[PDB]
Amino acid sequence: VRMVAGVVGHLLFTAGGRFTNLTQNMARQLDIALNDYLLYMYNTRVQVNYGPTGEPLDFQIGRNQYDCNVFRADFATGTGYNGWATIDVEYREPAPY
Amino acid sequence: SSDSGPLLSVFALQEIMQKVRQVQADYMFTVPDVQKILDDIKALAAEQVYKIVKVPSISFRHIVMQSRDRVLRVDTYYEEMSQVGDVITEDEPEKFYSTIIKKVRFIRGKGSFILHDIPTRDHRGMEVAEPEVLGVEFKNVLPVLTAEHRAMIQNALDGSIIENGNVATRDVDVFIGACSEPVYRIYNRLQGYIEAVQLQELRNSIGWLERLGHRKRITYSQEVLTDFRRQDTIWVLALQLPVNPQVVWDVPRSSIANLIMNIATCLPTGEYIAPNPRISSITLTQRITTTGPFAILTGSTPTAQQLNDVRKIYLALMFPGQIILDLKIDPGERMDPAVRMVAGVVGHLLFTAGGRFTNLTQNMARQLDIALNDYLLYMYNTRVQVNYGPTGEPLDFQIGRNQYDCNVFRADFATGTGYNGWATIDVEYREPAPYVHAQRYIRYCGIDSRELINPTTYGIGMTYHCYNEMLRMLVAAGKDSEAAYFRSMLPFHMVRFARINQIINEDLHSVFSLPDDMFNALLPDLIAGAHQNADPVVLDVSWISLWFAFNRSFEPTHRNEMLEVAPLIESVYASELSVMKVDMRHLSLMQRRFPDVLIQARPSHFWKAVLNDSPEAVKAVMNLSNIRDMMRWVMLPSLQPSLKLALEEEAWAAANDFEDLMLTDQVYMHRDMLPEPRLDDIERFRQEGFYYTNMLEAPPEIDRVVQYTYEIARLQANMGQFRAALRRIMDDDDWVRFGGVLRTVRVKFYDARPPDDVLQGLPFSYDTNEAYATIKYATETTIFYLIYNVEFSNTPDSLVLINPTYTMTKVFINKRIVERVRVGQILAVLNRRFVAYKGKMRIMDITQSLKM
Amino acid sequence: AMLLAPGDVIKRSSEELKQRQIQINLIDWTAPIGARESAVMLVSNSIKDVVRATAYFTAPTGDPHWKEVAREASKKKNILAYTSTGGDVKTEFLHLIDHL
Repeated sequence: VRMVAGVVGHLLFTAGGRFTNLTQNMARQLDIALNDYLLYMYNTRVQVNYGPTGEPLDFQIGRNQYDCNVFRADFATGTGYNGWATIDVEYREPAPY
Repeated sequence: SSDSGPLLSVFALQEIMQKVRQVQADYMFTVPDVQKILDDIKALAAEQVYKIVKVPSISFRHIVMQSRDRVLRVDTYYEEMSQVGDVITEDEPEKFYSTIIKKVRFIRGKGSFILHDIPTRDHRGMEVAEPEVLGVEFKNVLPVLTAEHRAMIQNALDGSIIENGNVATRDVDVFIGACSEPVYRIYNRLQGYIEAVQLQELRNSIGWLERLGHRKRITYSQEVLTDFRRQDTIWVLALQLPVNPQVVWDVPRSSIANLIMNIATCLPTGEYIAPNPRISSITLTQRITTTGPFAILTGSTPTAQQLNDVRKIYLALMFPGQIILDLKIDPGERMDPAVRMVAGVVGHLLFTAGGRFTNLTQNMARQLDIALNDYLLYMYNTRVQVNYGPTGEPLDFQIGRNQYDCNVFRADFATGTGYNGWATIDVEYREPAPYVHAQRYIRYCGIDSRELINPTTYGIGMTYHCYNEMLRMLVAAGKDSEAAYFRSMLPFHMVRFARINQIINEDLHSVFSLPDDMFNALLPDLIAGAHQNADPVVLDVSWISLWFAFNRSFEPTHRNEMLEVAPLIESVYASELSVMKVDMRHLSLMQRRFPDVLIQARPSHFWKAVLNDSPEAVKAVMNLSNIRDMMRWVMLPSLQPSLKLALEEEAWAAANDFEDLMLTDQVYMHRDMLPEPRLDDIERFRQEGFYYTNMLEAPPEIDRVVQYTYEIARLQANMGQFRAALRRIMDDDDWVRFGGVLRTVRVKFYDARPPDDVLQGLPFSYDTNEAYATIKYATETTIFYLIYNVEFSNTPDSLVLINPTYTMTKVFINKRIVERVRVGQILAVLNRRFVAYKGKMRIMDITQSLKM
Repeated sequence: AMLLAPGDVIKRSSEELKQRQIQINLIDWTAPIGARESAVMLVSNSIKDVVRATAYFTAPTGDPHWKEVAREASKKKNILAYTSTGGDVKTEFLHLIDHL
C-alpha cells in the first residue's frame, strides 16, 4: 500500500514551478516509494544500470535505457510532478477585485 | 519456534562465555541479563543535563547588626559548598581525589539552569522584576530601617527595568541580577553554547539522521525533521548524531562487547518455515529406490541441542567474519556414513570458503572434502567408469562418460574455488555510507539487495556458477535423483540467501560493526596463522545439524521495536567515554601542576576514584569480559564533542584555583585573649552589640612568622619536643603557620556562646602510644562569626564566660566571604546579566521528540 | 501479513488453510514448484492479535466476539478491508487468501 500510494501520489499532486502544496519531507518519501516500486522486480526480468551517486531514482531501466532520475523532486523547476514544463498561471481581463 | 534479538543475543553470549571458560580452565558464573542493562542505557540516554526553573536560587543574604547604619552581607555559595564533600586526610589519596571530583561535579551541576517565565510586574507602563527572581534576600533589614532609607531601597528595587533582545532571531528578555562568580561563569558558558549550536551543526545532525533513516528503509516522524524550522521552539542539542566512530572502537578488548551489543540492538524477530511439501512428496516417490542417501533421512523431531546448533549456524551465516565454525568431537555416539556424506554435501552448498573473506577453518573443509570423496566413491547403485590421478590426494579423479575432472573442486583459500565464491564478486564499495567506516557491501549469492523480492515467485529460471557446476558434476556422476531433489531445492535456497543478504546489508549497519581495516585483514590473519589484532571466534556443530540447517530457513516476521533509537544510545555512550577521558586528563594535569602542595598518587587510585562517581549503565556496557594499556588508551586524542564535555571543561577551568574551592593551607596559631562583652552599663550594650571573628584582613608580617612542615613536625613529635617548641614560639609573641598539605575548612554562625571545643580547637590532633607520640593534621578547622543577640541580655550565662580565654586558630581567605556594608551598598552588587525566554516558548530536544 | 475473518468461516474451512500451511489460532464459541504457496502468515480472530493484523474480511455471521474485533480493526489508521457481496463466501474467501 505504501508502494502504490507513492507511485500514485507522484502523479496526483504538484510541486515546484510557481507554488507548492507539499513539504520536502513528502517529496523525499514519495521519491523513496517510487524507487521501491520501480525496484519491486516481480514477474519479468529487465536490466537496470545504476548511477554514480546514491541519490534515489538515479538509474536507467528498459531496453532503451530510459533516464528516470529526472522524476526526483526539485522545487526550483518541479520536473517530477504536474508542474513540469507546463504553463499553469495566466492573466485575462481585470477582475472586480 | 521463534527467534528474536535478545534471545539469540543471550544465547550467543552464553556460548562465548562457555568457550572462554573452557579455554581459561586449562591454565591452573551466569550470563547477565542484557534487557536490564539495555533499559538502563536507554533511561540514561533519556535523562537531561540542565534543569528548567522559574527563578534562580538565592545567592546573597544579610544579617542585621545592633547598629542601624550597618548590615553584614554573606555569600551563601561558599557556606553551602564547604559542607559538600568529606574530610581530607593525608594518607588516603583515593579519598582526596574522590572529594575533589565530587566537589567539581557539584560545581558543574549547580550552575546549569535555564530561565523560563520569570514573574513580572507592570509599573509606569514598563516591566519590572518581582523581588524573588533576583538573588538578593533582605527580609531582615526592612523592619529595622528608617523611612528615608526604606524609600531608597524601594526605589533601587523598583528601578530594575526589563530590556528586549534577540537570540538567533528569537525574542528574549534580559535583566540585571546578582549571582556568584563560578555559577555565573557556568551559566554564561551554557548560554554561549546554546547560542552557538543554533547556527551550523544542528541542521547537519538532522540531515545525517534523515540520511541514515533513508538507508535503513525506515521513515522517521514528522516532528524530528520539521520542528527544527519552527519559529516558536528553541532546540538545544545535548547529543550530536554524527558521532565519530573511532572512540567506540578504541577501548581495548571490546570486540565481543561490540558484537553482542550489535546483536542485541539491531536483530529483528522472525520465524522458521519448512519447505514446500510437494518436495516431500518427491522424497516419498524417491523412497521406492532405497539407494538414495536421504531416503533414510529419519525426519523426526530434532532435540534441543540440534535446535541450538541450527541457531548458532544461522548466527555464523549472518556475520561474515565475526563467527567461525568447526566440528564437535563425539567419540561416544556411533554414526552411519550416510549422515556423514549428506552433511558433507550440505556443508559444501550452504557455506563459503575464501576469496575475500571466510567463515570456516581449514579442518572442517578437509573433513568436508574427504566426506564428499567418500560419497562419490564408496556408495553406488551401479558401477560407473572412472580414471584415477597420479597423485594421492582427495578429488583427483575423472568420473563419468565425459572427460570431466574434479581437481578444481579442491578447497583453496587463495582463490575460493569450488564453493559459492567461485569466480563471483562478494565485496563492493559503491557510495559513502552514513557511517564512514563501514562502506562495504557483501553478497553471498551474487544478487543485489536493493531490489525487493516476493517468495511466491522468486527463484525460478536463474542459477549461479557454483550450483550449476556441481549440478553438472552430479548429473555426470549418474545420480539423477539427487539432481532432481536439488533442482527442487534451488528456489528455496536462493530465497534464503536473498533474505540473509538483505538483512546483513540493510539492518546490521551500525557503529558496532567492524570497519574495513580488520575486516580485510582477518583473512591474511587466518592464512598466516600469526595473530596481531583481536582473534576471531570459533564455534562447533554436529553433522546432522548441517542437514537441519539446510532443511530449515529464517524469515523475519517484524523488525526490532528499537531500531530507531540506537544512534542516541551510541552517541550518549561516546559522550560518556569522552567525559571519562577528559576527566582523566584534567586529573593528571592537576596533579602535575602543583606537586609541592599535593601528594603523588598512583594512576589506579584516581582511576578508581573517577570510576566510582560514574553512571552504572556505561559500567555494565563496558565490562562485558590492565593499567598501562588504558593509559595508552587515554593518550589518543580521539574525542567526541558534547554539552556535558564543555560544562565539565568549564568547571575544571573554574576549579583550577583552590581559593574558590574552600581548600587552603593558610592556618595560623596566635595567642590573644577573647574580647568580653560589656555586661555592665546596659544602655551601651543596648546601643552597641558584640562582634568577633577569626579571619584576618591581611596576612601578618613576613619576618615575624616561622614555617613548619610535616617532616619536621613528625620528627619533633617522635623526639617529644613539639609542645615545648610551640610554647617557646608562643611566648615570643610571634606567629606560626601550618603550611604544606591542603586542608578542609567549615564556616558556622553562632548567636550565643559557642561550645568550648570550637573555641579551644587546635589545628592538630596529638595522641600518645605505649615513637613517643603521634600527631595528625587537623580534621577540620571552623571559621565562626559571633553575633550575640541583645535580646539575650536579660538572661546572662549565655553570653559571658568564667575566665579570660585564649583563642588560637586563625584562617586567611582572600575572597570576601563576609563583608560589612551600609544601607547604600546593600543593593549595589547588581551587576550580572540574565537572559530569559517566555513561558509561551517551548524547549525541546531530540530525545523528547522520540518519546523516550 | 495477517488477516482477520469471522470465526465460523475459519472453523468451517480449516482443512484448506491447513493444506495452505497457514497457521490457525482459533477461538471457539460453541508452473514449477515455488518456494512458498501463499503469502499469508496467520488467519485468526481475537482481541489479542488485532495489533499485528494488516487486513480484515467481513461477512454475515453469528458469534459474540466479532463485534469488538471488527470495531478495533476499523479503529486502525493504516489497514486494508474487504467485504463479501452475495453468493457463497467459499470461493471468494479462498480467492482472496490465494491472491493476498
